[PDB]
Amino acid sequence: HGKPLTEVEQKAANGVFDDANVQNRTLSDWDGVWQSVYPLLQSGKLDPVFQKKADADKTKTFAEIKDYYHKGYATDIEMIGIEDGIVEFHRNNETTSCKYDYDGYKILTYKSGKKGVRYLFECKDPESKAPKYIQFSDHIIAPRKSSHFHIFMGNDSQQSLLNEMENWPTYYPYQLSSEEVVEEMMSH
Ligand SMILES: [Zn+2]
Repeated sequence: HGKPLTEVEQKAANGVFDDANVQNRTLSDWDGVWQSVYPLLQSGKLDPVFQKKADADKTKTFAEIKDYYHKGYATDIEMIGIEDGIVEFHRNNETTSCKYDYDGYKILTYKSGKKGVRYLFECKDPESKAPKYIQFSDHIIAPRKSSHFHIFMGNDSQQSLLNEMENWPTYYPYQLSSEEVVEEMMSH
C-alpha cells in the first residue's frame, strides 16, 4: 500500500511545504481504474467517517461535515480509467476519453494559509468529447503513485478550475472494497 510518507511528505500532505519542494509528475502516477466515492456517501456508508470527525471536531456538526463532503463528492462520473496516457470518464452508460498532455502544476495558497498542488492536463484532441481541462490534486507534491485523488474538470480555462473550492469528484481504487474505503478515510 505504498511506502510510508516521510515527515516532509506528511507535512506537505497537511498543506505545509515550500515551493522548492514541489516537483513535476506524470499522468502514470494516477494509472488504474478508479471509483467515485459519491455513491458511498449517498448510501450512508461514509457516515461513520463523518461521525468520527464530528466527535473529534467540537466546532463542526455532523451535518456541516457531511454537507462539506456532499458538495465535494457530487458527480455522475462513476468511474475513471487511466492507462497509457489516456484518461477515460464513465458518466452513466456513456464514455469519453482523451490522451491528455501535461501542462505542469500550480501551487495554491488557501484562505486558511495551508497550501496544495494541482497537476494540470489539457485535451488537445479535437475529436474528443472529454473535458478540455483537468487537474489532479491528491495531497502529493512529487512523483509517487496516488492512493486516491480529487479531480477538477472543465471546458473554460485552467484558472477557472483553480478557482474551484467546493466541488471535487473524489476517486479511490476500483478494486478497493467499500469497507477499506471507509477505513482509509478514518485511519488515513
Ligand atoms: Zn483527499
